[PDB]
Amino acid sequence: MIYMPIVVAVDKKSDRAERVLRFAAEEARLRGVPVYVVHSLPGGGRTKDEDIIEAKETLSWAVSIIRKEGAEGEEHLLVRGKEPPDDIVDFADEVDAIAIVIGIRFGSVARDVILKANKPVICIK
Amino acid sequence: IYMPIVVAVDKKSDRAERVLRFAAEEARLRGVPVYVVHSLPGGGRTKDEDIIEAKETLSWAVSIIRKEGAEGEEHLLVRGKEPPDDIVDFADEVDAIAIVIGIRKRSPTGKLIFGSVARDVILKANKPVICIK
Ligand SMILES: Nc1ncnc2c1ncn2[C@H]1C[C@H](O)[C@@H](COP(=O)(O)O)O1
Repeated sequence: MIYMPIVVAVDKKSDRAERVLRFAAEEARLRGVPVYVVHSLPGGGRTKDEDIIEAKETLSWAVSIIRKEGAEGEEHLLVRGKEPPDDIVDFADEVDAIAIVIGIRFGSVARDVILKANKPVICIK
Repeated sequence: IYMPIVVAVDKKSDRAERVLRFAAEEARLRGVPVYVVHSLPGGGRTKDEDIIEAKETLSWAVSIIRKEGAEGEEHLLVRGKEPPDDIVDFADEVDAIAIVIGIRKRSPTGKLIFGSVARDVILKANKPVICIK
């Protein structure tokens, strides 16, 4: 009932995101836990409704990948007055993640997640 | 053929142990071995002292891996190469599922800082890199 999920941070649909998702799904599957797929937006006046729609499509796509890979997945759109890396890091701590999976190209978001996470961070090319 | 977990270690510490423990669990879960690697420049830069210390760390590290219910292998790399490149090339050579590495390193004042070898490994690796604090 109480598991430690794999947290995967997704920005957009891409081949890199798929690779990140498939690695995450294999971890989750091996450990018997779900994957939590996260996308962060600033909210407040900074977030349009158009932004929420695209994020939701990306997340819906991401979770379909996880599931197709034989893992349980859940979508979490974070709209919290935060920037992505703090959101990802705070989220991972809030759900007691086993690890955070992110794509790298570092990239600004990735470097702050690497440096600030209190969890293992798994970097996928 | 298996794809091993590769884990890089420098010195014996409670931190290196956290890295080994995570690497060992990855390996357990996947039914693969852990390859413990340590890199040394060789030639004029490496003293016998460094070899002996390297070998003692590797042995200690394999033991931690084994204690955690995984198989370990010691791989001391002495190739005239800089450590990030050694680690990255080795992981490609062995077709690792992932590299596990400690991203913090002690500065000369005793304070842990973001390691530059670890940083370079994360940036250069072709394999997934699992970053442990
Ligand atoms: N806004 C937002 N929400 C969720 N996940 C994100 C966001 N921006 C980037 N990312 C993820 C996408 C990659 O997996 C990783 C690298 O971002 P990089 O910018 O290349 O460092 O961070």
